[PDB]
Amino acid sequence: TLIELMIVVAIIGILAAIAIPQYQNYIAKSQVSRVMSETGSLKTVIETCILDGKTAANCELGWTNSNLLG
Amino acid sequence: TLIELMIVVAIIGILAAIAIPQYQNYIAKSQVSRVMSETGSLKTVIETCILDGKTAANCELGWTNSNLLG
Repeated sequence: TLIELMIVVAIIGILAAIAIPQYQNYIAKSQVSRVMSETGSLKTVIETCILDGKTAANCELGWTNSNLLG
Repeated sequence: TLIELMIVVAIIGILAAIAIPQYQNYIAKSQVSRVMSETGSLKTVIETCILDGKTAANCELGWTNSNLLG
């Protein structure tokens, strides 16, 4: 019947009109958190370089190129 | 039996004069709904591109041609 097909169309329209809960807030936050860890891994290597008096030029870091530029 | 034939003719004329309930409102609506689905399926791609930082050229669409240009 036509009414059944129109009900199916209405259900399709209802499902297509779902609300996306602004996922940008999540992923970006996670990315920031990741950077917070990575820069944190550079604490001790800097701190010891501060304590022993080693200069900036010869204070080597174990830093690796991160996927995020941060 | 001429009156019977004239009654038959009157019934034929009555049946032929049925009112068509403007079906154009249905089909088009359904078509629009279908587009509302298909383009919607692209959203989950574009966001994943935007949150990734990829450019327009690097964003790969899993789009297939639709018999409706929309």
